[PDB]
Amino acid sequence: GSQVQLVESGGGLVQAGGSLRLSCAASGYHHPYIYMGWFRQAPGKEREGVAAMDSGGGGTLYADSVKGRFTISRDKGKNTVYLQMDSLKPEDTATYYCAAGGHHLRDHTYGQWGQGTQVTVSS
Amino acid sequence: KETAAAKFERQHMDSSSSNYCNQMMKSRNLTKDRCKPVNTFVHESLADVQAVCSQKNVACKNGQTNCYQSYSTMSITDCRETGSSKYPNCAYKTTQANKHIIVACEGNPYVPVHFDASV
Repeated sequence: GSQVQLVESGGGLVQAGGSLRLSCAASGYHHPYIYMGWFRQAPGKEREGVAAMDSGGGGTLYADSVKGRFTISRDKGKNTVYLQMDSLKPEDTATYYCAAGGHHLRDHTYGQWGQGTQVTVSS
Repeated sequence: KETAAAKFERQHMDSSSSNYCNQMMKSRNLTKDRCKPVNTFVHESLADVQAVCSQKNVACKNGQTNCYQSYSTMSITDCRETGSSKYPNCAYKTTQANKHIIVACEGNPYVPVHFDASV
């Protein structure tokens, strides 16, 4: 009820070259989040934006390393955002986080974060 | 090393006279270096102002999408350079209002870093 929640699902363990989908649905926020996106933090690395998209389904942005492999989408008129991840590579292994209410792929501008979902791409 | 968050407090927060802005624009250092042409002061608690970052997400005037508009109008003061205002003798007109504020928010914890607009 009273608190915003970004419910993350999907993710997990897959072989290198495999595919996974991540999902995020916000509850408790009674307006559109103009941007929502996925960030990740991989072992040994700082957190980085992966993909983001605006509430009309445009303004799509990707990290250079996932373009052509990952696809972000949103439900129009709802605060949900999804990431289809194909052709996965070991260095895509990371904790993935849903983020909402920010600007493009800039992490510091996002104020609502999911708890983080592990994605593990084995080799 | 003045943090972004602290700069917003310094520039925009006065939780506590038609001469108010002359007094305050100098007191918060907005007349050192230049006469900042426009400045807004908010007379609400810091907690009420920080809570706006949890309120209605709206586009910032420059098109950034991490701005937030307050649900209630808030007590503010506008300060605006006068005609005879010329650096280093800055001078301001004070206009009181009760308007919704719009701020840009950043960080963890997520707090205002820019005062964007009143409407």
